[PDB]
Amino acid sequence: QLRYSVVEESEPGTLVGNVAQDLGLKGTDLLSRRLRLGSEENGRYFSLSLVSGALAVSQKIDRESLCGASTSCLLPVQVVTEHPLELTRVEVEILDLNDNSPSFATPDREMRISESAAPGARFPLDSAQDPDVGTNTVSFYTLSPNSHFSLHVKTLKDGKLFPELVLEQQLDRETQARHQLVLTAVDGGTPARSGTSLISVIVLDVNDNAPTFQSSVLRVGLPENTPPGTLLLRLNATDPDEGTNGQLDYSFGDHTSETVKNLFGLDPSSGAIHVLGPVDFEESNFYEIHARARDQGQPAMEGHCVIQVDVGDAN
Ligand SMILES: *[C@@H]1O[C@H](CO[C@@H]2O[C@@H](C)[C@@H](O)[C@@H](O)[C@@H]2O)[C@@H](O)[C@H](O)[C@H]1NC(C)=O
Ligand SMILES: *[C@H]1O[C@H](CO)[C@@H](O)[C@H](O)[C@@H]1O
Ligand SMILES: *[C@H]1O[C@H](CO)[C@@H](O)[C@H](O)[C@@H]1O
Ligand SMILES: [Ca+2]
Ligand SMILES: [Ca+2]
Ligand SMILES: [Ca+2]
Ligand SMILES: [Ca+2]
Ligand SMILES: [Ca+2]
Ligand SMILES: [Ca+2]
Repeated sequence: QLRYSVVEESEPGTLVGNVAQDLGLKGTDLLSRRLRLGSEENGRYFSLSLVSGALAVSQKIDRESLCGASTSCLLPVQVVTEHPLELTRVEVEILDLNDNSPSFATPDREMRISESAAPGARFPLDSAQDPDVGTNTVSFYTLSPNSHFSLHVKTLKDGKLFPELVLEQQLDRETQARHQLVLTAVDGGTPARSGTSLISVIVLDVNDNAPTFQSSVLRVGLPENTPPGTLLLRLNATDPDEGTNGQLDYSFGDHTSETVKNLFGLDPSSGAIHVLGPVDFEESNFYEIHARARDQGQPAMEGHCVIQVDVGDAN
């Protein structure tokens, strides 16, 4: 019947539509025919003047309150005019305004990702919300430039955007334990409104590193008269991993001969190797020990060292 429109959040007293003019009532006709609104509920947001005959906004209207996420917001009101008693249907469309900014559940987020995460891995992200309708809702996401992660936004059945991180490079806790990203949600308004979420990616430690000796090959020389308990040398292996993954225990190689095992002995903790038995040039001029540092992780890693022992002559 009658169709008018008014912009959301417009200040009260804002003209909506000249009902009297569109109905043919002039001056006295407004009082004589008693120009009214349907009920008390009708005049909650609107007001119809007996003087001007103009329908205007009574209370500040929020489209997010009335229609929520509906595409079209139609507010029906009845205009009653007597002599003859006739009712008129008036449909006032509340035009959406871009007054809402994209919002996140939390301003800062922490994400814990395993160091062994293979590239191509996808991690979902908390989407942003924007109660506006049409293009005035969330339009796109942007991820701050970084070296390991990428942004992938997928369109859903609801028409809602679903953002997710994509791993581009192998993470390494031993270089940087933390990454910081800025996820920005932007709507499609002019000017565009936006909201941010700060993501802190914590790289969880994985036993991906094996112990390493200070020297891959070591060569020492000891006199033939060296008594038992004499300090040959102390091993120095290091592990960059965290916790039990970074602690190690020294031991001989699996293929180590019993002669060496009886001659030398190593402390699995300090890595100090001491000579237990007697040494002579007659027996053997050269001994080659295979040192091994085993990781206290899971799975266990291990590093290998080679010690070269040269024995002096008798008499
Ligand atoms: C024990 O070794 C530490 C690490 O040295 C470094 O790591 C080893 C595995 C090799 O890659 C080597 O080239 C590096 O320099 C030393 O920082 C530390 O001083 C050493 N402790 C000693 C000598 O008492
Ligand atoms: C989100 O984006 C809008 C438009 O790009 C900016 O105006 C705002 O400051 C925030 O960075
Ligand atoms: C994105 O930027 C906003 C300011 O616009 C911060 O409040 C937020 O914590 C995030 O860093
Ligand atoms: Ca609003
Ligand atoms: Ca709105
Ligand atoms: Ca908006
Ligand atoms: Ca690593
Ligand atoms: Ca590691
Ligand atoms: Ca390790």
